[PDB]
Amino acid sequence: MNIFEMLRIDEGLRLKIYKDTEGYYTIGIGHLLTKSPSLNAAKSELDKAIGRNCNGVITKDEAEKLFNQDVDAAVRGILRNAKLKPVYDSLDAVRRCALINMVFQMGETGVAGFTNSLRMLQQKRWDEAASNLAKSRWYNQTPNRAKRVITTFRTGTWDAYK
Ligand SMILES: [Cl-]
Ligand SMILES: [Cl-]
Repeated sequence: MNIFEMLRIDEGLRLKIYKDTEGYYTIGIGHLLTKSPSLNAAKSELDKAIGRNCNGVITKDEAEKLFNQDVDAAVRGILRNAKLKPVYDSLDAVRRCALINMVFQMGETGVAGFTNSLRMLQQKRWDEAASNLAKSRWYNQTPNRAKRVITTFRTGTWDAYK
C-alpha cells in the first residue's frame, strides 16, 4: 500500500465530468475542476487542465497525469506550510500518508485549521487525536472515508485499507 493506491481507493476513477460529494464538478481521481455551478465553466477548466478539447471526457492516462500532479502538489504544499510541515516531519511513513490524504481532499488551508488535532498528532497521542478528528464536518459528511483515515492515524498500519 502506498499513497497512490490509498487515494485511488478513496476517490475512485471516473473518465467523465461528474459531481463530487459536495456537488462540485470533478473528473478523474478526485481532481476538482471548479466550485462553479456551470457545466461550461467546468468544461473550460478541463480543457485548460488537459491542453486539449476534451468535451468533458478524458483518457485513463490523462486522469493519471492529473493524479500525479495533485499528489505532488499536495506533498509540496505540506512541506511549504508552517503549520503542516512540523507535523509531517514528526510522523512515521504510514501516518504521513494519512495527512497527505486529508490535504488532497480538503486543501492545505482546511487541514491547517485542525489546530487541536494537529497538536495531538505531533504529541503522538493517537487515541486522543482520533477522537478529536471525528468532531468535524468532514467526518459527518464523508464518514466511511474519514473513519479510514482516522484509523490510519490511530494505528499506524494500513488495516483500514486491506
Ligand atoms: Cl461535531
Ligand atoms: Cl464516505
